[PDB]
Amino acid sequence: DIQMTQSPSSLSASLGGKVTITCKASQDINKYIAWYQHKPGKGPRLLIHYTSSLQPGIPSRFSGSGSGRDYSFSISNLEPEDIATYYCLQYDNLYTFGGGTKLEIK
Amino acid sequence: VKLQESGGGLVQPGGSLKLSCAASTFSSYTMSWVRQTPEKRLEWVAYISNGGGGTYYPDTVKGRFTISRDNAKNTLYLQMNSLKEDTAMYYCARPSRGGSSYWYFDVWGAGTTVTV
Amino acid sequence: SIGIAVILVGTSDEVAIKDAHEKDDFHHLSVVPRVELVAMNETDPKSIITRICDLMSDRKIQGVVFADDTDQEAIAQILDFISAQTLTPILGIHGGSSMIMADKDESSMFFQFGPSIEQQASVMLNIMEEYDWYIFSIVTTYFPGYQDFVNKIRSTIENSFVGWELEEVLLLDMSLDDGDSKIQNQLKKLQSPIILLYCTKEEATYIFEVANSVGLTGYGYTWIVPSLVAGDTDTVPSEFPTGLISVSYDEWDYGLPARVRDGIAIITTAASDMLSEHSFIPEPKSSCYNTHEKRIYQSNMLNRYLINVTFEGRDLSFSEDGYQMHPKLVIILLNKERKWERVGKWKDKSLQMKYYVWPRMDDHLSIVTLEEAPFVIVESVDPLSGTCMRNTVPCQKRIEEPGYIKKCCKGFCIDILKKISKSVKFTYDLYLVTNGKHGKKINGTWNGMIGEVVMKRAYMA
Amino acid sequence: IQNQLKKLQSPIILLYCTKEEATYIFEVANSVGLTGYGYTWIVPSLVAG
Amino acid sequence: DIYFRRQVELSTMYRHMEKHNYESAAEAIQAVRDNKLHAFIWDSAVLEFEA
Amino acid sequence: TGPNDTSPGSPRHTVPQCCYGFCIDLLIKLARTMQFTYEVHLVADGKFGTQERVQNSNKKEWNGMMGELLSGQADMIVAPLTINNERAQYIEFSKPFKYQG
Amino acid sequence: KIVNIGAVLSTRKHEQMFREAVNQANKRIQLQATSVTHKPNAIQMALSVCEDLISSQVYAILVSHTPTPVSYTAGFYRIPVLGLTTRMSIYSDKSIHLSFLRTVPPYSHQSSVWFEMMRVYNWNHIILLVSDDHEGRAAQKRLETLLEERESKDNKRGPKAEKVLQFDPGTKNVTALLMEARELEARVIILSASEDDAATVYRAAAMLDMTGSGYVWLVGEREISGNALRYAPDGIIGLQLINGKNESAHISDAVGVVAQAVHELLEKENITDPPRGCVGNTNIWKTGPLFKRVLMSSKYADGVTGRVEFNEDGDRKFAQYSIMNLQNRKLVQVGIYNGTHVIPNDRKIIWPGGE
Repeated sequence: DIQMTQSPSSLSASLGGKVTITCKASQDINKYIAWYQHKPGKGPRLLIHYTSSLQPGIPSRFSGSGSGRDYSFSISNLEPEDIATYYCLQYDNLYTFGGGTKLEIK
Repeated sequence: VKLQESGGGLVQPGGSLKLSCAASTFSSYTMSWVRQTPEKRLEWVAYISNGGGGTYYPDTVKGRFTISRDNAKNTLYLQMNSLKEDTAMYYCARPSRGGSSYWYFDVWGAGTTVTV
Repeated sequence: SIGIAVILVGTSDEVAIKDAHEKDDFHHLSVVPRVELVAMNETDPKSIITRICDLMSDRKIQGVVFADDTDQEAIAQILDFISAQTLTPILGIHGGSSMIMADKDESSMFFQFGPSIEQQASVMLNIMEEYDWYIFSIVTTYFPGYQDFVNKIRSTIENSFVGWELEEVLLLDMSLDDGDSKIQNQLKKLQSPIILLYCTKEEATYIFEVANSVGLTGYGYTWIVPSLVAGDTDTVPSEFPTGLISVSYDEWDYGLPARVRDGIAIITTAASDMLSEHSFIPEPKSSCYNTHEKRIYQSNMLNRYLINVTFEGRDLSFSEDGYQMHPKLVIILLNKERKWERVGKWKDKSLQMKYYVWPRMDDHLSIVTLEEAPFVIVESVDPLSGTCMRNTVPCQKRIEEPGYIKKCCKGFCIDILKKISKSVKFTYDLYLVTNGKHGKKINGTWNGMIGEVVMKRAYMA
Repeated sequence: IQNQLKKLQSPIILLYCTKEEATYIFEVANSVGLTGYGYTWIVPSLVAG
Repeated sequence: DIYFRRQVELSTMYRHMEKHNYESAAEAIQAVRDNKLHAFIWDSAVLEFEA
Repeated sequence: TGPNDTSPGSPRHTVPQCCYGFCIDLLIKLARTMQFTYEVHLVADGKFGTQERVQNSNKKEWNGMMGELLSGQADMIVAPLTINNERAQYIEFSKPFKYQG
Repeated sequence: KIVNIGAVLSTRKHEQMFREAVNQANKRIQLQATSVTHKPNAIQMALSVCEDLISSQVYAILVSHTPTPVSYTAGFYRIPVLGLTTRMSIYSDKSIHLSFLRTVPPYSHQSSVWFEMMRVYNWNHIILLVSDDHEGRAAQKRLETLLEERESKDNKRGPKAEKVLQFDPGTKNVTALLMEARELEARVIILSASEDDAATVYRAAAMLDMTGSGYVWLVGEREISGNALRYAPDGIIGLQLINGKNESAHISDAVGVVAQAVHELLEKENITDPPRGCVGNTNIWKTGPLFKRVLMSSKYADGVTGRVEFNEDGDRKFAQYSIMNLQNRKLVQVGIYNGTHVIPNDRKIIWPGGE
C-alpha cells in the first residue's frame, strides 16, 4: 500500500511567524490532501480540502499550495489557542499517513 | 450525530483489548481510527467499509489484529495487541460524504487513552 | 476503485437516488464505486461539456450517468463523439434518447436503451400474432433512416400458418407537404382495416389533419402509433380519435433508482472481469482542453467486456449499441384526449393483454358447445405459439377458470359457423360446458347446453 | 360528398344529373381525386343536352 | 417440402409431416420395408423403378 | 471426386470414387457433341437445394446444391433436379428430360 | 441589414477572399466581419465554439476546410446547410447533420464516373474489390443503384459484374482472395481501398502476374498518392478532379453562391432571426428549412472556372475530370470529362502490361 512521510520534526516559531509542513507520499495522490490540528488530549480540527479549501469556523490564518503528490501547508499569524500539532491525510488508497510534527512557542 | 469512544485499556501486557466508538446515520459510513504517538502522530490503525467488508490495516499493526463492525449498535470492534510501546490516545473518526469510499471528516470522536 | 459520476438536469429527487445506491453492498467484488452528484439549472451544451471536463481532473471519473428530464435527441448524440474521444463508458435509459438509431463510432464506449427498433417490430409481430392481425398498409415519411427500417421489417418474412399480407408500403416526401396533391393521390388504400404509420408527433399533427380532411376518422382506429419515437403521452395533440396502442418500456419508471444501481453493478462487474482476467485498471482521462491525447492507445478489451457482462437474470448481453434482447416492455391504452395509461404486460417472450376486444367507431354472441366426433373436435394448442392456426377459436374452457388456456376446436359445425359469421355479422364468445350434462332435464331444471340455455346467457348451442 | 365516396375504387360509376350540378360535382370529384381512373361512366346526354 | 409448404390446404398434413422426415431417399426406402413408416412420397421416375 | 464425408457422420476425407449411369451417359453424349472438358465433384450435404431464412436475420441463403450453384462452385447441374417456381426465379433450366409426377 | 460572414481556416485565405468578398457582395445588403483559425485538433477546436457565435450565428455560420468535430458541436443548434470543401463521405446522414453540402464529389462519387465507362469499352466480366468500411458499403449501395438501371424493357440491359469481395484483412491477406479471383475468367479489376492497401495489392498481383495483359485496373481517389507509396508499371487508369488544390477558385465560387443566397433571402419578409449567444439558448428557428429551400431553388453559374450546381444531398452534380494513367511512371493526361458529354481524348491508350 501507499505510505506517506511528513517532515520535519519541528514547528519552532514565534507569535505570528511563518511555518510550512510538507505532505510527501510514496505515490501520486492527485491533490488528495487534508490538514488537522489538535491539542494534546483534545482532538483534531479540520483545515484543508482539495484546493486548500478552508473550513467555516477556521480562520484565514492557514493557506497552502502544491500538487501531484507533494503539498505545502503554511500557517501564519498564530494566536495561542492553536497550540497544536499538524497532520496530513491522503486517501488515494483507503487512507494514508506519515509522521508529522508538533508546535512549540518561543 | 456524535461519536463517543469506549473500551479503553491495555491491562494485559501483550493482551487484546476490543475498543469501540458508539454513535448517536453511520450505516452508509465507513470507519478508520487513530492512535497517537509520544511524537503525537495520528497513525492509522484499521479499515472497514460500511458493510463490514474491506478489512485492511496500514503497515504498522498488520498480522495480529481481528476486525469487525456492527452498524446496528453503531460501534467498531478491534483488539489492540501491538500498541505495547506506546502510551497512546485513541479516537474514532467517521469520514464524511458516506459510502464505501472515504472523504474528509470533521466527524471525529472524543478521544480516550490506552496506557501501559 | 472506479469513478462513477451521476448528473441530473432538470426538475430530480436526488435523495431517493442517493439512498438507493448507498445501501447496495458491492463487496464480494474486487473493485468498489465512487459516486459524484452534480445538479442542474445550467442548460447550455458547452456548460455541460465544460462542466464535465471541468470536473474530470480532480477525481478519477470513469464515466457519466445523466438524466430523464432533458431532451436528449440533440446534445446526447455527441456523447458517442466525446466517448470515443475519451474512451470512457456511458450508460443509461434517459430523457429524449428514446431508441435513438444512428451511425455512431466504432471506438465509442457507450450502450443505452433496451430493445432495438426491429426487436420492437418483433414484439409488434407477436402482437399481431395474438389476434391474427394482418397489415394492409404502411405509411412512413422520408426520414434519413426510416426506409431501411421498414425494408427490414418487410424482409423479416413470417412463415405460413398466417397471412403475410403487406399490400402497400408508402413513402411520402414531406418537404413538398401538399396534402391535396400528394397525400390525396397516395391514399384510396385506406378502405382496408390496418394501416401502419411510423412518424413523429409534429408531422403526425399535420398528417392527422390531412387524414381528418379526407375522412380517415371513422374506420375506428389507425393502427400503429409507435410510442418510442414521439414519446410524450401528456402533451400530445389529438386531432384524430383514441390512438396510443403501442409499446415502449416506458412504464413510469418504477425501477429508475434500481436501473441506476443495476447499471453501477454492470460497470463494477465489467471491471471485476478485467481484474479477474488481466488485472489492470485503465486510468481514466484527466483533461479535455489540455494535452487531450491522454495515454492515447487503450486496450479495446472494455468494448468486449461491456457486452459479455450480464447481471443475474435481469441485464441482457448488451451487444448492439445498447440494444438488448429481453428487457421489460409495456403496452399502453387508448385515448389522447383523456391521458389513458398502461394496459399490457410483456416479459422476455410473452404477452398478456387485458382488453380482448377491438373498439370501433350488437352482433356479439356467447356460444356454448360440446366436444364430439367430427362436428366439434377439441384438440390442444401449439406448444410454440399458444394460438390455433386452422382452428381459429378460443374455446375458453372453464375448470371457475375463464383464463384456462384456450383449447383449440375443430370440426364440421365450426366450419359452418365461420361461413355464417361472414354471411351476416357475428362475434364469438366460444366456450365449453362444465357440468357435462348436455341435453338433460332433471326435476325442475335443465342441465348442460340446455342448462345454459335456460339460464339466459346470451347463447347459441 | 367525401363521406359518401370511397366506393370509387371500383371501375364503373353511374352519374345521372344536370350540367350545372355536374359542373359543381366534377370540381368535387377533382378535389377528391376522381380523375385518374380514366373515365366516369354514364353521362346521360338527353338530360343536360 | 416446397409443394407442401406452398399449399395451404395441405398445411396441416405438412405439420404432421414435420416430425418424421428423412434426409435421403434410401433411408426412407429401407424404413418403409421395416414397417416403421407406412408410406412415402417421392417422384414416380424413381419409385416406379424401385418397385 | 467424392465427398469428404465418405461416412456421413464426423470424418472428412475426400476420395476419388467412380460413377456411371443415365445422366453420365447423356453427359458423355453432350460433351462429345459440344467439346466439353469437365470435372465432376459431388455435393456437400445432399439436401437438393431449398430456400430458408437463416441466421435469425434478413438473409435467405440457398441450402445444399443450389447454393453451390449460386456461390460459383459449379456452372451446370446435371442431376434429377425438379423444376419449381422458386428455383427458376434466377436459375435457367432446359427442356426437362422426361415427364413424371 | 449588415450581415456577418464566418470563416475557419487559415490566415492567408481570410485576407483575400474576406475583405475582398464583403466588398464584392456589397453590390447587392451590407456585410462585415469576424473570422478565426482554429489551430489545434480535437477537443480544443470544439472548445472555442460559440466564442465567435455570440452574435455571428444570427446571420453567419463559420465555413472553411478530421473536418468533422466542429460540425458536430456547431451543428447541434438547428444549423442549415453549409458548403465547406471537405472529404466527408459521411455527409449523406441527414439526421446526424442538418448542415452538410459538398462542393467537391466524395470518395464514393466516382461510381457513376465508372458507370459511364461501361458504355465506351463495353466489358461485362468484372471483379470488384471493395473494402469492408461503411464507406465501402455506401459505395456498394451507390453502384448497385447504378446497376439497377436500363430497365426498358442489346444482348443485355447492361454489363452485370462477375462478383464483389469484402476484404477485411487489408494489411494482412491479399493472396488467398486473389488466388480465388484469378480463376473467375474476368480481366477487369475495380479496386477501392486505401493507398497502403494499393501498395499491398502491388505485392499479390505481381506475384500472381495479375497485372499484365488484359488486367485493367480501376482505382479510387486514394491511388494517386500510391504512386509515391510505390505502385507497379502501366495500364492502370486513374481519375482526377478539377482544382481542389487551387482553393482560391473554391472560396471564390463559395462567395458567389453565398452572395446569391444572402441576396435571395434578403428579398423576403418573415426572415426571423435566431437568438444571440449560446447562453442556455436553443436556436429553433423556422427559416432553417427556408435556407435549404432558397439554396435548392436557384442556380449558380457565378464564378471563375465553372458551372457549379447542387443536388438533393448536397453534391455538385457535375463531373469535371482530368483523367490520367501512368505511362511508364508518369501521369500522362488523356481525355477529360464533363458530365454527360463525350470524353474528348488527345492521347493514345497504351493497354495494361504487354500489348
